[PDB]
Amino acid sequence: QQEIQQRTSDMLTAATQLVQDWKQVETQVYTEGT
Amino acid sequence: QQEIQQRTSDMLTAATQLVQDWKQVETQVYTEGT
Amino acid sequence: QQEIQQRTSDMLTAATQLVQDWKQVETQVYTEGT
Amino acid sequence: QQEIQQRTSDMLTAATQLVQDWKQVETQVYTEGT
Amino acid sequence: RIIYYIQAVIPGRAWLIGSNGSTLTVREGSKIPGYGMVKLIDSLQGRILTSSGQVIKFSQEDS
Amino acid sequence: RIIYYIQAVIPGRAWLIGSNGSTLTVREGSKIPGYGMVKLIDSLQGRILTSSGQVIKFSQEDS
Amino acid sequence: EVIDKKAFKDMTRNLYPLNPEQVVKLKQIYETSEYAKAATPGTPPKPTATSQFVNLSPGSTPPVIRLSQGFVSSLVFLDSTGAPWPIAAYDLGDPSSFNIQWDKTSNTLMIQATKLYNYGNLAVRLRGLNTPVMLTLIPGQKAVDYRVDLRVQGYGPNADLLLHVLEGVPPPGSRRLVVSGGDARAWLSNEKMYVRTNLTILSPGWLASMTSADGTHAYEMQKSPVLLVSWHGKVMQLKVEG
Amino acid sequence: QFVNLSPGSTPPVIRLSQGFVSSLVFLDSTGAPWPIAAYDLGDPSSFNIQWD
Repeated sequence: QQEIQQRTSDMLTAATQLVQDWKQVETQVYTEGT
Repeated sequence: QQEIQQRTSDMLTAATQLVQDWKQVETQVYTEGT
Repeated sequence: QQEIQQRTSDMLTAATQLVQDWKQVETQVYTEGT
Repeated sequence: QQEIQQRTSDMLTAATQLVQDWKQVETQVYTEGT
Repeated sequence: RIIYYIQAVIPGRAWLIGSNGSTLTVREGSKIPGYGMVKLIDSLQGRILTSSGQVIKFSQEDS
Repeated sequence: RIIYYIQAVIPGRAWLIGSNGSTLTVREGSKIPGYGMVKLIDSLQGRILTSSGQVIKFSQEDS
Repeated sequence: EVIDKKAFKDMTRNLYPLNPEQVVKLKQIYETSEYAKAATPGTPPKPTATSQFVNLSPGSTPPVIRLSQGFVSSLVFLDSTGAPWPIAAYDLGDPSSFNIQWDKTSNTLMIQATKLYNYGNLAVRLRGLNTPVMLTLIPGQKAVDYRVDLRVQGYGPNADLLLHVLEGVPPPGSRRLVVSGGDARAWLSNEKMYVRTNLTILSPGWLASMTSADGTHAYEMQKSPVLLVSWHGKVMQLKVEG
Repeated sequence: QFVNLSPGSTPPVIRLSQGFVSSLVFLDSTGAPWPIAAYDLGDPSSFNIQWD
């Protein structure tokens, strides 16, 4: 019964990790040549 | 009965916020070109 | 019965997050070329 | 019975070690000659 | 005849443009030529009620 | 006759292009020439319902 | 030996608490939440470009600009001939609601509204004029003005329609005609026809003509119910309505 | 697309995606290139712009 809550804690850490991984978008890089 | 007073406190904060938002009037800006 | 109040706390955090996300409007950027 | 949990601890350390070893990818090196 | 279209509306006022290009601004009690007397300005949904029963709106491809 | 294709769609609006190259934008209640009256704009799945029963979509090799 | 398998399964479940299908559904939940967050309520305004004439009489009404929160509107100023009129100065009331970008020499302003429903006014002084030009700025309508072209009454420091017919822009004041038998367009403005085509007109006789660099012709002529046209050596006729 | 500067036409639409690059190049009616004098971008938190 209590297994729902232990599962909630490992799952909470994994889902927070997943959403913070989905947040980042990085700027593109332009290289000039001469 | 006591609900009038809890309502008075959330309402007091909101009305104070509204009146302080209605107070501010900002100076105009003139731009010169040459 | 008490579920209304637990729900009020997670919901309060989410709605505060939503309204603060709706508040920000950023200035436009003009680029000059020569 | 308790052997499942001792095994969980040595196994946890080994699997964490394995996954952190699988994470790293290093940048390539270009050599210029004259 | 002449057709009037809503150019802008706030609570209280409404700016209208005609098919001849003339622009006017009106409040709750005001005179409009060819339509009559204004009875109600509804800032939401963009409707103006007139004493002759007509409703003043936006142009359909320009709204 | 003329065939219209969805160029872009958000909730509320839809930008369409015709086979003659003309571009239009429409909302929920709007007039479309040759099709009739718009009844529903479905932003998901890219479908536009028309009063004549027609459904407006993307071009098939351009979608 | 079953101890190894049991430890292996609880270990795998501890290492990856989320299934692959749960990862897919979680990603779907996240993207649906972002779509609901980013969606806009009601209908968005229609983007239009307009052109108005500004009258500097002491009886006329000041012009109106429809704005929207977060969008950019460009204002360009022209005189009675249509030439650009450079700006001497400007004045913005209430800058917490609007931000103005302007290079200090051109005749175009770019205005963005910061708030939703607060409206204001603006003063613009041009180079040759003494009377300032006044605009009023109202946001939150059912249309958003991307560009307003303003004709000012006087004459600026700088001072035809068949050229616009060549470009494909219909002549101002005209009405459409129906043409059958070939690829042509025509308009009627002042009991004169204006025709855009790349065929060669032979018989009915024109008053003036224009040509583009790539070979498009624009003709202005009097009205007639028949035209005789020969394309690159072949003679035929086109039939018009009215 | 062909861009008409008439006061009746609708401005053109560019379809984008998150993390992807779209290049816009400006040419005239003949097809020769037309260099850009300036640009002005609203909402830079949603878009990133490079320009030599």
